[PDB]
Amino acid sequence: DIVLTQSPASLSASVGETVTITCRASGNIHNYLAWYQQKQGKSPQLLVYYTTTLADGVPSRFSGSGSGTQYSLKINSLQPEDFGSYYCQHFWSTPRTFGGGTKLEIK
Amino acid sequence: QVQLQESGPGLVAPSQSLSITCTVSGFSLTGYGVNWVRQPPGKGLEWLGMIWGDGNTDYNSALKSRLSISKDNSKSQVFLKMNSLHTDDTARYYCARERDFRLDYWGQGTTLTVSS
Amino acid sequence: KVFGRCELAAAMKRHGLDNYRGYSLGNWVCAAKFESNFNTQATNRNTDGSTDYGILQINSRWWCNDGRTPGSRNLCNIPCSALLSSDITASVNCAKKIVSDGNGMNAWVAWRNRCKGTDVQAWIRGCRL
Repeated sequence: DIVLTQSPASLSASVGETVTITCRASGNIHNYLAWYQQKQGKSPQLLVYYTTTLADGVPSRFSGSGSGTQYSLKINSLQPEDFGSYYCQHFWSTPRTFGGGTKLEIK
Repeated sequence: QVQLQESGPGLVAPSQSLSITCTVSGFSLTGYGVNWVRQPPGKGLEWLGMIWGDGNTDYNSALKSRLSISKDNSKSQVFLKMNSLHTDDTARYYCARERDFRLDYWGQGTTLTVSS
Repeated sequence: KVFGRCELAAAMKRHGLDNYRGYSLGNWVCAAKFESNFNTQATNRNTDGSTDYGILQINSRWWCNDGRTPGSRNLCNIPCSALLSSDITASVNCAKKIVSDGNGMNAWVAWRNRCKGTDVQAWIRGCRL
């Protein structure tokens, strides 16, 4: 199956900082990659689909990138409501798999 | 508006089989896939399988033989059935709507514990 | 001209249809399969004087002008004859006008009934693009 290697496992940052989360696929997923944000005690929420597209209502401070096998989620000027966990998921054929997650926490 | 809600047994023994229901509203099950995803306590998201709008199903390779997914378009419900329960199966179970390769709406999830 | 699925996919990606208004490339290839079975010269007269033209079966009452349809709007400002070409540019440009938002693919009943909800990606996997 195509496996995703997400890093870092955890990240400590301050409001106003810019951070980068990465997801590397074991095989070419052809841009079929999404990112979710999960807040403590809530369900995952979609942020970005097809690598660079922002979901409706998602602020432009979030931006996605990648091609072939390496993909990144950049968060510009972190805000208090951006802290929580982040997951990448691929949609190239089946089975689908998720990256291991990145806990983004307050410095 | 779009809504998904899971219902499940809560606690189950190995000798029992497991069925969780996902009732949806605000869209038709014929026009969208519904994915099942789980999250063990303090762990990351795990993909279980899905059922396309057309009824075709796809499963997690390692779990295919213990899993069965079906739906009732008229009751607006999707079902996940699991057998041969392990304690590793304890987790929060979610159903999510798939729209053109992205899970755009998720249910709140239901917690399952696999007892002795 | 009858296209192969990958050849069509490639030309569509090349003309900006991949993720246009949020629609994955698969949707467009699936629509063409069910509308014109990949034929650039497909036509189809409806009871109403309207006739659907080309690879994406674009209507003569609202989008193109065949000059024989009663009360044509011609919203794509193009003659229906051009939509019948090996080169899909004119057809793509008009489809772009038609799909004004993320639900505009409903403009093709075949896509709504035969593609939406299924694995449309299957139409492009294994294709070079």
